[PDB]
Amino acid sequence: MKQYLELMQKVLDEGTQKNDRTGTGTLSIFGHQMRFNLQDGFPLVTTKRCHLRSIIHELLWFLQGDTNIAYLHENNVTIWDEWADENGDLGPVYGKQWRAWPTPDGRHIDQITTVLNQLKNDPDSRRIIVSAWNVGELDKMALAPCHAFFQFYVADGKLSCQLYQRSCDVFLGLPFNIASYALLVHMMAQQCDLEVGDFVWTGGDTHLYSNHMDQTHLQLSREPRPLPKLIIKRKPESIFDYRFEDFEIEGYDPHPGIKAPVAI
Amino acid sequence: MKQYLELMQKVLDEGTQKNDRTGTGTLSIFGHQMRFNLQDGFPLVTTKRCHLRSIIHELLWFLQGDTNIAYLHENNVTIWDEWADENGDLGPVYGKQWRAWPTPDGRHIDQITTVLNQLKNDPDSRRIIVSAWNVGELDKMALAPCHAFFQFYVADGKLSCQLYQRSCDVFLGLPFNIASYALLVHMMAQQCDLEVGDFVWTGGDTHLYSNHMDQTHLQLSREPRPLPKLIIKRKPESIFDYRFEDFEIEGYDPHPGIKAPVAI
Ligand SMILES: CC(C)[C@H](NC(=O)c1ccc(CCc2c[nH]c3nc(N)[nH]c(=O)c23)cc1)C(=O)O
Ligand SMILES: CC(C)[C@H](NC(=O)c1ccc(CCc2c[nH]c3nc(N)[nH]c(=O)c23)cc1)C(=O)O
Ligand SMILES: *c1cc(=O)[nH]c(=O)n1[C@H]1C[C@H](O)[C@@H](COP(=O)(O)O)O1
Ligand SMILES: O=c1ccn([C@H]2C[C@H](O)[C@@H](COP(=O)(O)O)O2)c(=O)[nH]1
Repeated sequence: MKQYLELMQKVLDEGTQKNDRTGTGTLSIFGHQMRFNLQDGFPLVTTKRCHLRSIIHELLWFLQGDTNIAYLHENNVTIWDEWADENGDLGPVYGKQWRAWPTPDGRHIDQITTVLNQLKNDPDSRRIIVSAWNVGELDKMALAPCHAFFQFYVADGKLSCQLYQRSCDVFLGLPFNIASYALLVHMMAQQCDLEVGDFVWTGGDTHLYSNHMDQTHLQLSREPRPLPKLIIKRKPESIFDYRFEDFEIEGYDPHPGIKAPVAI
Repeated sequence: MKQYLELMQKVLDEGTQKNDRTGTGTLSIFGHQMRFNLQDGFPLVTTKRCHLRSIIHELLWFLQGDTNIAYLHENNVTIWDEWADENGDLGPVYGKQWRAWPTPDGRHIDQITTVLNQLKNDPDSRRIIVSAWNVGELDKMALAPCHAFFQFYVADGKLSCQLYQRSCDVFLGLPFNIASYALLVHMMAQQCDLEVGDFVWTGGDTHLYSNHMDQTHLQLSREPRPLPKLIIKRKPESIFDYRFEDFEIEGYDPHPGIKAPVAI
């Protein structure tokens, strides 16, 4: 997409070299904002075929409050394998914090239920937020949340959402993360009878790994194509009732996919 | 300052009338980002006179982990009077979360020292984060955190910081908020023998209250002046050791102040 490629180039022109926790190395910039009007189309990268089946199951996995890759495997999604333990657990990551944030006194907060109820009863609220950054449980996570904090907003009947991503692998993770939240917004909007607004992406340490330069240059040579459109074929009775079969992407004509090693 | 004024005119150019919690009504935009190169000078608003004294005391107060206004009163700062209960308490707000975020297994995390140790021992970490958004204690707070989440970043010997402010009163709070974090960045940098980099402000619900319109355009008709300089006269043994007197702002020649009612 225009802004994606735009950021991709910015990291190359401006990035500083950094030794990261993975002894790989990166080119990064700190602080960046991107804006996607969902009305213009679903923001699934077209300059490289992205596979939505993985994106959808992960999100659904999040919403169920699941942190074990078992489910992902049942649907043959392999993206979190390199992080799970011998039992397939990742710890209290995303899912756990979204659906059952543990209070100091032993009980749990269902942030999603809270958000749905806010959008329906108090959309003008400026506190419609979900946070995966649970300071007291970080040490228990296999990896600290990257898309860590997000807020919803309603205006003129449209639902917008801004995500704060503290760490971003521009080549591998970003195309994935963007489509994920765009999807969620579409689901929230349907469940709250609202139109989709903007998806604002804000990043902290935004980087490009050294061993991704070739595929990054290859990707920068391609012309972005018109964005697909998302169709939700069934309207579930709750935001926790969606299933893979309910989503159809239309008009998605991407450039060939690009293979690249992940930093572990 | 240029960035600040440009933000104001932006809310005015594309803000949407919104009703709000206080019943005052706002002109609101969602999603924004601006940068301040601290080396250019201290980002204290010059188009109106600001109370440096109050800003400093509030920050010192936060760093002490305090949440009762008595301290602010000892030093003639009344900016938190409206939300304090009969005993002067605001609940586990900013200070308490910064210095003692309670975990579900009985521990407390001092996020400030944590961050200090990270900048000294692992500055290239992408997890140097302080969060005030403790979803489990939100309901015990007088007011939910506005400047809710911030990240630090080190590049080429310079310390930068990005703040995510989920709700922003552009006329009244923003000037204070920007100066307050730029101050924090200087302190941290002094304690880590680093140079100051950029302060990146990112906003969620960024608004102008309906009853701030006149004063807003009045300010908008003024020319920014040169930015003041921040001078720290002492390097305390710890970041929790600073005193009001250690700070001296030089060259601050602002326009006349402008009074405006705070929505409670
Ligand atoms: C062929 C595909 C499997 C391949 N995609 C990926 O490798 C991948 C892996 C994990 C994630 C989830 C987010 C994530 C978790 N941990 C991570 N670690 C890194 N370095 N980057 C990430 O994005 C993530 C998204 C994408 C592709 O070619 O598109
Ligand atoms: C002369 C000054 C006293 C005046 N400033 C303020 O009144 C003010 C009050 C509280 C805060 C802290 C954040 C805050 C707490 N509660 C809030 N409530 C609202 N509506 N907005 C805010 O910014 C805050 C910052 C600024 C000025 O002219 O600058
Ligand atoms: C909160 C505190 C601060 O440091 N700066 C501010 O700008 N804000 C403002 C935002 C909003 O106008 C009010 C908080 O109310 P709400 O929780 O957003 O309903 O204080
Ligand atoms: O869904 C994800 C998960 C991780 N990251 C990337 C950010 C970093 O490249 C790496 C995480 O490493 P740390 O930031 O924790 O060091 O994974 C993403 O962009 N998206």
